[PDB]
Amino acid sequence: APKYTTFQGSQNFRLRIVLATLSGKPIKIEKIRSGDLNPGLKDYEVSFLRLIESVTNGSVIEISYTGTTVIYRPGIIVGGASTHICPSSKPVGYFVEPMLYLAPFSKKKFSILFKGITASHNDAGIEAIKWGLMPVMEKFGVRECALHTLKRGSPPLGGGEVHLVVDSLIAQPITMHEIDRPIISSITGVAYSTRVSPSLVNRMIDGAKKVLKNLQCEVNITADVWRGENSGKSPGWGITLVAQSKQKGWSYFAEDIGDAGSIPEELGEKVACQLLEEISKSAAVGRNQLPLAIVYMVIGKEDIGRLRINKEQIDERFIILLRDIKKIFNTEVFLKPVDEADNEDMIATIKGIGFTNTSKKIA
Amino acid sequence: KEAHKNAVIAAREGKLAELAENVSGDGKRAINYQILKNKGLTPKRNKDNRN
Amino acid sequence: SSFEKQQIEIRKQIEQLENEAVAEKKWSLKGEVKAKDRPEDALLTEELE
Amino acid sequence: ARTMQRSSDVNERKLHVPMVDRTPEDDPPPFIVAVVGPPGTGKTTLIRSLVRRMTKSTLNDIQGPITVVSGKHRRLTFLECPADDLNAMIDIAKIADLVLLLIDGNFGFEMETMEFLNIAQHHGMPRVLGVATHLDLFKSQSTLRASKKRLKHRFWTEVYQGAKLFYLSGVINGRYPDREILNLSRFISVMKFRPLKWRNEHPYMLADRFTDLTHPELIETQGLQIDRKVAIYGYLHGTPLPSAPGTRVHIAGVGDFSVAQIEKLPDPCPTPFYQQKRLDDKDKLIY
Amino acid sequence: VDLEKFVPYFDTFEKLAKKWKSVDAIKERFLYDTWYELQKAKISKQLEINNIEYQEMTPEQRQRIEGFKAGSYVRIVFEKVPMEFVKNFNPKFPIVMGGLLPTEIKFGIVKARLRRHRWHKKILKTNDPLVLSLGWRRFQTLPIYTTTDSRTRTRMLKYTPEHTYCNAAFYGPLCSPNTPFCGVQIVANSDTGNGFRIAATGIVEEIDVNIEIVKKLKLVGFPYKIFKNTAFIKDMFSSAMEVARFEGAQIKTVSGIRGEIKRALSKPEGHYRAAFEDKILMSDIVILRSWYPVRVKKFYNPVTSLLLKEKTEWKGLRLTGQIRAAMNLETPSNPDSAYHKIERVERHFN
Amino acid sequence: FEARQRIEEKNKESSDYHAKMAHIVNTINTEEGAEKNKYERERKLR
Amino acid sequence: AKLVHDVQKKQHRERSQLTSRSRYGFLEKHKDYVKRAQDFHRKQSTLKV
Amino acid sequence: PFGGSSHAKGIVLEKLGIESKQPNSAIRKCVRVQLIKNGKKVTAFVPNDGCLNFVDENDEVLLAGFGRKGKAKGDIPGVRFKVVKVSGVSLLALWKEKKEKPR
RNA sequence: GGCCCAUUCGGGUCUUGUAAUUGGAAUGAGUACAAUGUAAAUACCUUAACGAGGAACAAUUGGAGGGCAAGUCUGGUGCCAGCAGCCGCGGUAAUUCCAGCUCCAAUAGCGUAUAUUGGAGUAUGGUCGCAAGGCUGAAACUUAAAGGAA
Ligand SMILES: Nc1nc2c(ncn2[C@@H]2O[C@H](COP(=O)(O)OP(=O)(O)OP(=O)(O)O)[C@@H](O)[C@H]2O)c(=O)[nH]1
Repeated sequence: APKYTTFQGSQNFRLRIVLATLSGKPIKIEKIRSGDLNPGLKDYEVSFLRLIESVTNGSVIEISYTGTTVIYRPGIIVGGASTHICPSSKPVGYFVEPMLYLAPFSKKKFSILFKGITASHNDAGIEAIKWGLMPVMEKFGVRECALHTLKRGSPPLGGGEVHLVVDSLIAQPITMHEIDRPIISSITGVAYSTRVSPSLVNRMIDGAKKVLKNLQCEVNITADVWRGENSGKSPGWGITLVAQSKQKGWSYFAEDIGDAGSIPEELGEKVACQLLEEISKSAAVGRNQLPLAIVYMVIGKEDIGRLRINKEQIDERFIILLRDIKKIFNTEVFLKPVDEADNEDMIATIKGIGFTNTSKKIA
Repeated sequence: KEAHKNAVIAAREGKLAELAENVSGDGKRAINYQILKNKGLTPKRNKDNRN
Repeated sequence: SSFEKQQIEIRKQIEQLENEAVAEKKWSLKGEVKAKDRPEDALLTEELE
Repeated sequence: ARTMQRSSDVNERKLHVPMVDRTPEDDPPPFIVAVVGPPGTGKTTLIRSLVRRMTKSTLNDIQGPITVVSGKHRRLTFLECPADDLNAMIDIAKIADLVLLLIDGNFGFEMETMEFLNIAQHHGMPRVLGVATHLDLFKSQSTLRASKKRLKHRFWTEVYQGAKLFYLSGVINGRYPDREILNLSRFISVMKFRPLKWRNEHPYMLADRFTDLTHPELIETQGLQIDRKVAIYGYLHGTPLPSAPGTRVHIAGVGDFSVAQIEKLPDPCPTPFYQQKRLDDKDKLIY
Repeated sequence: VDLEKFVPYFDTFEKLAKKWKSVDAIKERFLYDTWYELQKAKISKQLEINNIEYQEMTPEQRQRIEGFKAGSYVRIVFEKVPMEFVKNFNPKFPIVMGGLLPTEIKFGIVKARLRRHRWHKKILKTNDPLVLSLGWRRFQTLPIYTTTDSRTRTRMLKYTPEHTYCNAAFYGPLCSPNTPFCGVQIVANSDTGNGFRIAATGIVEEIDVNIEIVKKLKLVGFPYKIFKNTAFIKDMFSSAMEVARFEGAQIKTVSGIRGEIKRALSKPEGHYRAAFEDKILMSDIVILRSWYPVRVKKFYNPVTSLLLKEKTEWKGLRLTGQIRAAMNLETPSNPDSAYHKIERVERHFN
Repeated sequence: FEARQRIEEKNKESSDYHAKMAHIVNTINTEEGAEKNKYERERKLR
Repeated sequence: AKLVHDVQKKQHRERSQLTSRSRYGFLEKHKDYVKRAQDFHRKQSTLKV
Repeated sequence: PFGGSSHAKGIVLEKLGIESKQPNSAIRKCVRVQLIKNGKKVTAFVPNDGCLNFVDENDEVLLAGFGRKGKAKGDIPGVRFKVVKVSGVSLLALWKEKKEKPR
C-alpha cells in the first residue's frame, strides 16, 4: 500500500503538486470542484500537470475519469530544454511560477520556452517574475536565473513567448537570516504598451509620479513600447513598480495592466498606491513574495533560519500555506515576537528538513 | 558427441578438484603473499639489479 | 509466515534468472550476426542506429 | 628562515576541510568501541579485562553491547563483532567509532582482519587501534621482536601512519595483565574522534535491548506465524531523529520499517558530569 | 483564498488613494587570518544561532521541532516485524537501526564507478550477481558494467577491466550521489575458502529511473561478385526490404576499406550492391556497425541474514560458472573466436 | 528522412563539442597564464 | 613509458579467416591492403607517364 | 607559487574536461581546486586518467608545482600545479595499487 | 652475426650470441642444543644439530623507447593524418598470448616539490567595449503631399 497523503479541494493545486515533487511523497488530491456546473480539472491545470511530467522523469500522474481525483507519485527532477504552449485561459506566469521552486534542484538546467498570453490581472507578469521573485532566489543562492521576453502578448488574443533559463543547479538553499527590516533605496518601474499608441506609457508614468512625488527616494520608471512582430496580437498596456533596497538586495513590487476602456493615469495611481500598500503591509518580504521564502527555508539544510514577517502579513493564505507545509514536510514554523515594541513584527523560525539535490550528477 | 562432452566436463571437474586440493584444510584463513608483501603493480625487472 | 512467502517468490525469481543466465544468447546480443544466424526479416521489426 | 619555512609547511598540514560536526556538546552519546578479530584472538577476554578495569565488575557472559562510563565525560559501548559473519562485519564497520582490531601475533595477519579493514576504508574510516595477542606463544625473544616490527609495519601500511599497535603479553588468570589494560584504557581515553560524513547525515542507533510486546492471546488465536510488535531500546547517535511517528528506518539484516511509537527514557548509564577531578568508584557504572 | 491568485487582496482604488494621499505612514522605511577560520567561524555562528533559538523555545516545542537529539536513550516500537527475527534472535549479532533520507526510500537505476578489488583474484562478469553494501542496506543485485566509447555512448562491457575503474549500472535502492560502497560475491562460510572475499569497490556518480545501454551489433556480409570499386554483397541480409531500410549505410572491410550500401539486387533476395573506395578481395569480410539497446535486469534480493536460523550461510543467485557446474553444462565456445598463430608469406606482385 | 535527421544532429553535436572544448582551453590559458606571468615577474624581480 | 602500466600495453592478437571462407585464402588486414594499394598506384603512375 | 610553502592543500571543486573525448589529454587531466588558506581557485594536473578516478569532488588534495622541462606538443601552458595526494594518500600509490582511499 | 662512429652517403672492428641444457661444491640469513654470562635474567662471547635451484630463503626506485586489434575518438583534396588504445567477438577454467616488450642508471636505498650558491611582426571558439544590417515619411495603420533612388 503506497498510503497516499490525501488533500481536499482545488485550492493550492500547484503548491501541493510542487511540494509533493520536492518531498518525494505520493499524494492524492480528491473532490476538486466536485459539485459545480463543470466538475473536473481545468484545462490549465491539466497543462500544468503535463508541464510537471515534462520537467520530471519517472513520475506517475493518474487522473480519474470524472476528473475529481488526482493521483500523483513523484519522480526524479531532470529538467532539460522544452517548449510549453500555455492555454488561453491563463497567462505564462501561472506556469512559470511553480518552475522557480523546482528549478535549482534538477539534474539538467531548465531552459523552457513558454508560449501564450504574457500578462493578466490575477497572475504574475514577466516583470513581476523577473524583479520580485528572482531576487529572492538569488538571495537564497540561485546565482544565474533569467527570464527573456522574446515576444509580448496582451490578452485576449495573446501571442507572446518568454524563455526561462536557470543555470544555477545548487545542492540546497542556504539558511536565511533577515531579522532586521530592510530600508528602501529607490523605486523603479516599467510601463509597457503593446499595439496601442505610445503616449499611454508617458501618461501612466505621469500618473504614478503624481502619487510618488511625495517620496524623497528617486523614482525611475522606464518606458517600454513594443513595436513590430515582437508586439504580439492584441492591444494592451500596463505598469509594474518595484521598490529596491540597495544594501540588502530586497525588492517589493506591485503591478497591473489596463482593461478595455480605462484611463492610463488612473492605472498609474492605482499601481503606485498598491505599491505603497505593499510597503506598509510588508516587513521583509512582500505578501506575494512570501511562499518562495517559506518553502526555501523549509527545504534548506537542518539549521534554524529566521525571517521577519508582519502582523498584516499573517493572514488566511499564509495559514493554509503553513498547514500544507506541515502536512507534507512535518515542519512547524515557530513564531517569535520581535522585542521592539514600536512595530508588531514576528520572527518566523523554520528548521530545514535537510533536503539535498540528489538529481545532480557528481562525476 | 556425448563422449566428447564427458571428456571436457571431466577435464573441468578435474581442474576444480586440483583447486579443492590446493585450498587449505586448516580452519585459519592465512594471508597470502600478494597481500603480505603489497608489491602493487610493478614492471618486469632484471635479475641483475637484485645484487 | 510473510518472510517465508517472500522467500518463495525470491526463489522463483532466482530460478528464472538461473535459467536465463544458463540459456543461449539472443541473436542481437551475439556480437557478429549473419542472416543465417538471424530469424528472417528481423531488422524490419527491430530498430537499429 | 628554515624555521619559518617549516612553520609554513606545518600550517599547511594543520589546514583541513571545514565540515559541520552535528554532535551534541551537552549530552553526547557513548562512542561505539567495536572489538573485531579472527575467531580465536581474544576479543571476549579483552572485553572482560577492560570492563574489569573500568567498572570493577567481571562478566561471565558477554553478548550484545556493553555501556561503560570510561572517564568523566566519556562512555564506551563495547560490541564484540562475530568473527564468522561478513554481514556483521559490514554493519560494525558502518556504525563503529573506535575499532580494536585484534591480530594474532604468532600466526600473523588474517583475511578477516584485512576484509574488515577494507570495508571500513571504503565505507568510512573509524579510529583504529590494533591489539596484538598470543605473543607468549613465541619461543625466542629475537623472533618475537622481529615479528612485532613486521606486524607494526604492515599495520602502518594499512591504517594511517602512526596508529598504535598495542602488544598483549598473555593471559594470567583468564584475563589480560592489569598494567597492559591500564595503558590500553589510557590510550582509549586520550583518543580523539572526528565526525564522518554518513554518520553526520543520517540518524542511527545500536540497539541495547530487544523486547516483544505482542499479545500471547493473539498469538494463540492466529498461530505463531503472525508478525510481532517489537520494542527496541538504545542510545541515539547521528543527527536528531524526528519526534513524530512514521519516520522510515532500515534495520540492518531485517528490513525497512516505519516508526510506530517513540519515547525518551531516563538515562540508564548517566555520566557523573550530568549527575553533578578524579572519577569516583560510585560514578563508574555499567549497563 | 487560493495561492493560485498570485496578486494579493486589495481594497478599492478610491479608499486606497484617500488613505495614501498622505505619506507619513511609511516615511520611516525610506532613506580573519585564513579562509579556513572564516568557514569555521560561519559554521560556529550557525550552530550558536541554532542553540539560542532552541533554548528560547519551550522544551515541548523544542522536542517537536528538533526531534530526539543524539545521546538520548529512547524506546522505539515497530509493528509488522517478521516472526523469524523474534524466533531466531541472537544477542551476539548486532541490531542496527538507521534512519533513511527521502531519496533512499526510492528504487531506480544507480550508476556508479566500480573496480575489481586488487586482492580479489578473478574479474566480475556482466549480469552476474553481486552483494552490494550501499547505504545501510546490503542486497544482492545484477550489475551491468559499461564503458564510454571515448565519451560518445554507454556501451556494454562483458567483464570489469582488471586494474581499472569502469562505469556500472544496477537496480536497487537509490542513494545520494558521491556515496561509496563495497561489493562481495559470497557471504556464506560454506563458500568462503582461502580467497579474499571483497570483490568490488566503488562510488555512486548518478541516479536515474532508466538508462540506455547499447551493445555493439556487427552485421556480417560477404562478397560474391567484385568489380572495380563495386561489389555485390551476400549474407548480410535476408530480403530486399531489409536491404532497402539499410541503404545508404556505411560499411567497411576487415582490411579497412570503407564503402556504402547503394541498392538492393532483385535476385537473389538478400544481396545488395555496394561501392567502396578501392577494389576489394574475395577473401574480404564486409561489416556494418549498429547498436542494440540492453536493459538492466531488475533484481532486488536483500540480505536478511538476521531472519535466518544459521545467521551465516546466506544464499542467493549463483555465479554463472557455479550454475554451469551444477547443471553439468559446458562453457560456450566459438571455434572461429579462438586466436591462432598467423604466418604471412612474403607478398609479391606481378 | 531518418538519414538526413541523423546527419544534421551529429554535425550540430560535433560543432558544439568543439566550441565547448576550445572555450574551456582558452579560459584556462588566459587566466592561469596571466597568474603564471605575474608570478614569474615577481621572481625575476626578486 | 613514464606513466603507463605494463598491463595497458598488452598484445591484442590478430583474428583469422573463417573456416567456412577458408577456400578463399588468407584474410587481409590493413597491412596487406597497403602493400596491394601501393603496388597498384606505382604501376598506374608509370603507366600514366 | 603558493605563499611561502612548497605544497598547498585544497578542496576539489570539479573536474574540467571529463566530457572531452580524447583520453589522456591535458584537458582530461585538468582539475579545479580551491586552496584552503586563501580560497583561490587554481587548476592542477592529475598525472593520468587512472588517477582521475581516484580524484573525486570535495576531497582534500595536496598540490605541488608542476615544473615542465620541455614544451610538449599537446600540453596546456598556464596550469602550474599537480595533485600529489588525495585524502592523505598519495596518488601514485593509489595508481600502483599499494593503498586504498580512506574516504 | 655482435658492437663502435657518423647529418645521410657510409665507415671502423672481431669469438660473439642463446628465456639453450647440465654438473657437483660453498655458505650466510634463519631453526635451534648447551655452557658462559648476572642477585636472577637479557644481551654479548663461544657453540653442537639442521639450514638453496625458481637458489619462491621471491630488492627496490627511477628514466628512455617501441609494438599490437574485424577495437575507439577527431580532422581531411579516395587508401591519409592526428590523438590515443586495460574497453576487441566469443569466452573467466576462460585463455597460454609482443614467452613477463626491449633497454638504461643508482642500489638498501631511490624519487618529487619549493627555496637557495628588448626591436619588428603574426595568431587568438578568453574578457571588455565598439559594431554591422533595412528607401525615408510610416505606426497600433501597406497611410497623403513631398523628396530618395529610378
Ligand atoms: N596463550 C595465550 N592465549 C590467549 C591469549 N589471548 C587469548 N588467548 C586464548 O583465547 C581463549 C579465549 O577465547 P575468546 O576469549 O573467546 O577469544 P575470541 O577471539 O573472542 O573467540 P570467540 O569469542 O570464540 O570468537 C583463551 O582460552 C586463551 O587461551 C594470549 O595472549 N596468550
